[PDB]
Amino acid sequence: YSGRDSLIFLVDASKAMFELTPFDMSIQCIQSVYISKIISSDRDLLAVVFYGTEKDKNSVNFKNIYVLQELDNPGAKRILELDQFKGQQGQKRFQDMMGHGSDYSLSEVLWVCANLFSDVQFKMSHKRIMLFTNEDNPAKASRARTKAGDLRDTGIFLDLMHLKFDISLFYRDIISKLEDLLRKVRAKETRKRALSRLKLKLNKDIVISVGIYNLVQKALKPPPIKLYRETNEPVKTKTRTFNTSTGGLLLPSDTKRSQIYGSRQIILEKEETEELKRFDDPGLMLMGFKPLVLLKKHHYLRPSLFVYPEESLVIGSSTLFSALLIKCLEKEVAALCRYTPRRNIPPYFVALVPQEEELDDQKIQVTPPGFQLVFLPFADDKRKMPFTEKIMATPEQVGKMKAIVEKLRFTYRSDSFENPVLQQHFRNLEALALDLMEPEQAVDLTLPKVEAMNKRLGSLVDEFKELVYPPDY
Amino acid sequence: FIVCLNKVTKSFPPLADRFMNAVFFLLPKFHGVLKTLCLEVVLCRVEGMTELYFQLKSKDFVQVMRHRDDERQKVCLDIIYKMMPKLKPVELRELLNPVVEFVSHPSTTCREQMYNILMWIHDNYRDPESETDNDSQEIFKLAKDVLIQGLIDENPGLQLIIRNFWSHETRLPSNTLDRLLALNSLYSPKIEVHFLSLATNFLLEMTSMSPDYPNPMFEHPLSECEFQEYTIDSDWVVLYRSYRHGDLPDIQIKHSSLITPLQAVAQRDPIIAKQLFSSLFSGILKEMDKFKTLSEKNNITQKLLQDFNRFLNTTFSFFPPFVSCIQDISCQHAALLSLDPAAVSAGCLASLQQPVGIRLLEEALLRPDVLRWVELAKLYRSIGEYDVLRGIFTSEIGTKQITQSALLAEARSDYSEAAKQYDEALNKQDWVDGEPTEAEKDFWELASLDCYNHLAEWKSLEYCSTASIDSENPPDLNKIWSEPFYQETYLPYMIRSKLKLLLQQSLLTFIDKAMHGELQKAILELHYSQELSLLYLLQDDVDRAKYYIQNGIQSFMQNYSSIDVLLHQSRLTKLQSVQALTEIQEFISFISKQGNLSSQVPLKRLLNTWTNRYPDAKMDPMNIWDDIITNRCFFLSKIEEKLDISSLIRSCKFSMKMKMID
Amino acid sequence: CSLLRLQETLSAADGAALAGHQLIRGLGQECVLSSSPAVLALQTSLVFSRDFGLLVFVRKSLNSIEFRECREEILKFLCIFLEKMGQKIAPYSVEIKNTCTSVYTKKIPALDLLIKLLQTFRSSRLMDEFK
DNA sequence: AATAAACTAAAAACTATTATTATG
DNA sequence: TAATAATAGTTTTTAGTTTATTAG
Repeated sequence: YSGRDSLIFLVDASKAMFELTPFDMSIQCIQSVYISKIISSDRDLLAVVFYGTEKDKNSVNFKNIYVLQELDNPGAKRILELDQFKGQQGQKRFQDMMGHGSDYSLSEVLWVCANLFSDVQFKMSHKRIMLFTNEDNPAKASRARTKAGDLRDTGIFLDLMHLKFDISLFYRDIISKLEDLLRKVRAKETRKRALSRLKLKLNKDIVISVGIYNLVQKALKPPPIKLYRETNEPVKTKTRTFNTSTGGLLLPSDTKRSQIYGSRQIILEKEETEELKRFDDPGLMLMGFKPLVLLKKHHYLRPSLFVYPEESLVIGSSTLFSALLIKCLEKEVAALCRYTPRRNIPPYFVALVPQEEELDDQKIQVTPPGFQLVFLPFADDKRKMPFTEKIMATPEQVGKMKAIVEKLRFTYRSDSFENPVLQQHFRNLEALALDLMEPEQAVDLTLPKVEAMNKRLGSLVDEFKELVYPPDY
Repeated sequence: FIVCLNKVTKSFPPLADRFMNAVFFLLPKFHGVLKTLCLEVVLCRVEGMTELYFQLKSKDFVQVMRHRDDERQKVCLDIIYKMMPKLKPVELRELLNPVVEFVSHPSTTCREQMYNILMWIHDNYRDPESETDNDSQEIFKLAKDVLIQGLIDENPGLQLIIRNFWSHETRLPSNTLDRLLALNSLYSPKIEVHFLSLATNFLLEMTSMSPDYPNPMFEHPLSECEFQEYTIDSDWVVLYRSYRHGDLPDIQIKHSSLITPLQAVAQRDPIIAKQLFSSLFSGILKEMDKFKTLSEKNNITQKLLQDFNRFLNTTFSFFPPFVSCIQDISCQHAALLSLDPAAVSAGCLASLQQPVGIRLLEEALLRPDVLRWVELAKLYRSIGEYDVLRGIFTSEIGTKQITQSALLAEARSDYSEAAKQYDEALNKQDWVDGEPTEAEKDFWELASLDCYNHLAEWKSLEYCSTASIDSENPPDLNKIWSEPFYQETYLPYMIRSKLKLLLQQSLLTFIDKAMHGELQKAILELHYSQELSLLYLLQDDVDRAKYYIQNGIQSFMQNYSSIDVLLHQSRLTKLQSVQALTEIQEFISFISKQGNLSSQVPLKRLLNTWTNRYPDAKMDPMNIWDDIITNRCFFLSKIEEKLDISSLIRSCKFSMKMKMID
Repeated sequence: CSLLRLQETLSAADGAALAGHQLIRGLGQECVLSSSPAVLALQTSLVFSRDFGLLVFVRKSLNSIEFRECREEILKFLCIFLEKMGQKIAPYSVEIKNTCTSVYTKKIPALDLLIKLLQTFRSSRLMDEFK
């Protein structure tokens, strides 16, 4: 989906930033937001265009407006522009070259904002404007309120907090908690493109699209491009199956794919090579229903994803899936599907465990109404060790470890942990922009936390040792 | 949405009064025909925008003007037309500055619309009464000039209504006298070719009010018979005289019946146009001769002399008919005999109308006088009145001897020792005349240059170009040196010197400075295009040389058409440029046959050809000797090399020397 | 002339993105202007085919998205010269093919340049077939 | 004295265009 | 005997092919 929220930094200079002075904290807010945006989305554009200025620095050059980093993909440019002014000395030098609080017409700055939002040429789902003031800064406002309402009609959102929820009295009508904006949000990729929906062969006469969009799945380090070691510019990396016995690059008419099986390399053709990958057709070929009791769940270990419908290709996606998930309550089975994302794919036996919508009070689409992919394993990959079940539970031991650990009851917030590599290197990119150290470390909480406080909660496994040797080493 | 909105705004303008923000939030987002529909909506409800010039600030009216669409551009012009009554004059000429470049476009409809804009401005906003700031005066100058160029619309109706607009007593005051005065102040620096024609048109169309001009001049036919309109076959001309015809000669034709064909031939034939203009102007002078105050007369003559300056100053082709008309008009009138001798000299020289200005200056002398004398001497040298020139430099103003001994050298044509005398004493200013006129000083400089151009001393040609001149300018010259007028005179010699030195670099510097400013390039191609052709044919960028040679052929043809042929010396000098033009053109055309280009069969048989077709200097001036020598050497050096041998080339050098001798 | 100096100004303009936009605008204007068969226009377009090198190297020939539209425009003008008003095919074809190979080296108008070269091989066989 | 593999290896995304058959 | 129509096309995140030592 093309379309995002375009945000501009329209910050007032009415010395409502200069009373810590609100300027420094506002600049920290905007820099943290830009740090989030550079590591999250370049599709969203950031405009460092402040008003209330002693200068008329803007496109139409209206009263008390300054442009620093207009609407653009986030980057270190705005980071350094705000970094040179974030400090109190930065604030005073800022007030020197930019200006102090001055008079102007709010219609002027709102017109400039309208020009900025109408000059970008991106299909943009939403538009937002942020603004900071210590208190309500205020004809001068009636035209301003009219223009702000019109911009709101154009999909532009207005954001303002008074840094005195106490004193914005003259701005209550004008207006349409920044600790979250202090980089609480950070490093979340925004892509909305993914594979075409697969065709569920639920039966032999009607097939229904299923929405499998890998758009908000795992995100990691940016693309490492083989830049030149001297000037930091990429290389083309001319690579292919090339020849030394005959020289040059082998042509497709001269390349044959084989399989070294038994005692020989079974030479086949490329056509057979890549057409062998298919057993049938693309889509979710449904065999039937498999009771959830027959899941190994010690082999449901690979990267698993969700199975959602898609009411875009067939009318009956939403209809039949709504009925199916309505009747999933009385079923202990899963939609036994074979999975081919495209043509020439080996279908995988998939059990569709019903994961219906968790519509909360606000109906947040947590676990959206559909199914979750249950792994039906095979016989080639698991690190199996020989089983040993001569050991059962003993009441003393079970009670002792229960009292040791039962206090620590978590809730398993699925996104609670932070990926080490991803956030690590993203904030490291932040530091590279800042030209500084390794900023901070990300980890999948892999350092245990209970072991330092299990005895604080009354651990008994440490207290009760089954052997003079560490009972479980 | 926007499509149906542009569809309904014409269907109902008031409905557009709820979506100004919609279009303004989308106009710098709408760029296809969406932009066109936005223009439609804006135009239909421009009154809906009290202030929308700030849209132009934000929506980039200029970039829309870059787009090519009579639709888009024209409706933008119409929007301005709606809002230029409310437009601020500063914003008005701000918007004018990108507009003026659009004149003369093949659209002729958006072109017509912007010409309506220009006339509207000159009527009520750029009008001569709203001239309170340099803003307004610049706007009015631009508008008057572009409407002057609108008098000549290929649309006869458009230029006709433009003529009506002008001739209107507001634009052009009704009285023939003050109409004439406005015409004298209305000339455009580019219309002197047809300025006289259009002025005659306006003057004669005023006579329409004369309630006898449409009447017959005769009512008493000597031979009276039936007079009915006569017919004529016109198989693939429109009548201007109906031919009320019969057995006997009528004389009861209308004054109009003659004047209208007369006006048409005047506006079509430039030479008869200027003759008629001079005659009518003189008759107007007799009209003021009745009882009019001489104070007004001398004021008119003063402003007319100023107008003549603004003509000669702002002209660069120096239209030989227009120049001659101005010269004679000055001739017949003492208060008009007050011309700058230098100005009339330059006009004659650029128009090849030397003798007309010679007669004018003769009347001026027999009427400063020293400047008049020196200008007459300059033109006498240019033509060759070296006898009267001897008389003048021995009696009138010539008290020196280096000038006179160099005069003997030039009459003996051995310019060598003439330039020796001059470069000997040209930097020193003390003389028997005390300080000789700076005209005589740059005359000595030009004589040294004419020597070192006459001789093959191109190295000393550049040397006397640079240093041997009086130290009134740095040695080398470029566009930053055109401001001194003597340097302008030297420019043909400058190209000659540099081109021959390369044939043996400030030249290319001045060439690019000549493209920098199309006036420079236009003058160079008018007067030195063949030199450019020879240069860039030697510079091996021969496509540019071919470009220059075709432009030079056209310039030669047009100049010879414009420059009077009855001045047989002027026509002969014009046709002396034939040799180099044909050289470059035919060598480029024939160079496709490159087989006989380095071999010796274009050498053994065609080297003696170097020095076979050589004239005598009496019928071929020896500057044209240098011309044709360069031409033939270029021919038979380029055709003998770069795909009998050496002794033959030396023999041809030697024979070229004897022909120089003869 | 007006065409030569205006195109030179457009090339000299080559922000880089805005420079590309104004270059494509001016080139579309000249394309809808260059529909003239006069030999003078043919000669001026010829002599400015030499300045095409600077035109495309201020375009950087880089397939850059800020000058990818200029590539479209120059190829559309080449399509204007695809028909035989470019009577003088000899003096430029070799440097033209070398330059266009450079432009493709350092999208769709690259294929358009290939089509131009194929047309030259159909018309300007002599010097092009050697290289 | 040879078993151990998470160091990436590829494909739809609505962009949008042409191309219709616009005419006897 | 002369407009509107579809390959027209993309900022393709997993084909599931590299990191990982007791076999002698």
